[PDB]
Amino acid sequence: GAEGAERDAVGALFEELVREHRVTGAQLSVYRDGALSEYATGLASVRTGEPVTPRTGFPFGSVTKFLTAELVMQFVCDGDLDLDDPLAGLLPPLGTATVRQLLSHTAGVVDSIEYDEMRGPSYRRFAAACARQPALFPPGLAFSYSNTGYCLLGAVIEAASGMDWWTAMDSCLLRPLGIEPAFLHDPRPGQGGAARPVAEGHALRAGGERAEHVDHMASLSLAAAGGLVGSATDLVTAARPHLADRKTFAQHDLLPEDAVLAMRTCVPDAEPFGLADGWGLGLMRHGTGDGAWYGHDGAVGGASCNLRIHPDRSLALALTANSTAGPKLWEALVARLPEAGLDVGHYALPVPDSAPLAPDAGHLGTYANGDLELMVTHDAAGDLFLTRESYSDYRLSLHEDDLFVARSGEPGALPITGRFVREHPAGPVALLQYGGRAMHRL
Repeated sequence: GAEGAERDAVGALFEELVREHRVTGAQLSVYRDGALSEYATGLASVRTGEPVTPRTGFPFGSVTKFLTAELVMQFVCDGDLDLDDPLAGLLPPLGTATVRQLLSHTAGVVDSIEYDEMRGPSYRRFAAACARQPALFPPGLAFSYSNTGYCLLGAVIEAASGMDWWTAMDSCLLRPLGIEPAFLHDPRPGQGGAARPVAEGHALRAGGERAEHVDHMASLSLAAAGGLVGSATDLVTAARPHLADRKTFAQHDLLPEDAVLAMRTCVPDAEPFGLADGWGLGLMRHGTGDGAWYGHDGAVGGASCNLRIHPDRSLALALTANSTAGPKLWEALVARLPEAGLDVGHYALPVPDSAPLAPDAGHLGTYANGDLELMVTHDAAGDLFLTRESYSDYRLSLHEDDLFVARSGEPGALPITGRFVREHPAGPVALLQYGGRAMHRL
């Protein structure tokens, strides 16, 4: 009756919005009321004419972290891996951080580290290279999103099992779920056979009439953080053990209820400022109570991927898209899906109520996350600026609750809403965070 009307409205909504934003191809899968809806449209490649099917694999991007987290949590439940063990005992400063902190981006690892020197399936040499990198702050003091943190989780999985991250991801999680494994880069010889049909990425070029193929360079070492390739339906399947009705899922034993709850349980006193309201083990949270949704986002080149889970309503939905318009399709989907009862949570940055504070000349300094750096400066008039290697200076407004807004001097650049973080109420500024990354005051 009325459920059938809703699935029709969703597919009809998905079709309208894919065309309206001219997405090359997309998949939307919704699990709701115990059953699955699978929508798929458009082109896997514009060059090829090949259509998108539910089999077509899309790059998950950073959505890969939810499966890596799921993989890590499996080893914990078999007792093969300790969520609070220090990394030093697992693989010869960063040695005092924990798997639990890595999962939650609270380990103080920088976001990106050059290891284009990796060639095989082992993450062992990569583990060492992280060690020769200054931490952001001591493990546990603040949220900072880190692809490298999850690449270290690949080394952990490899030392905990005796298999490389690819082999373990395949044999321990993808295979029992029914997911055909595919990767941005697979360094193993492996076996042969027909490869899984994959979607290419696309972006509108100047004067172009439709989005065209775009090449993405993705380093091999990012694999455990972003290298998985699969379908909307695959992501919904991996979400199945997280839902209230998980006893109806035949493979619920694959991820026990206690692990599901842990992945969902957010770290206290470490808000992912500028990305979500909370972060758990491989899931972020948008919203707070009955309105709290969990998931993950990702984008590689001209492709995007979004996953969203509401455990209590036993609802999961995933979107894959293979053009740069994917993100606006996700946004329009979030705003319009309410007209079929699917009110996915939103996250908006705070907008400050108050007037700008007096420019504090103790905020001056250089802040850094790995290679990326920002400078808080002032001019001769004593006004605060944010400088950035190849960008116009931003005007820096300081606000209450240690918030700040940086307005760019070039209108095609985005402004930056972030906050400062102190280690102690009486202490000086030690951190700037925005977009869920921290930057260390040097």
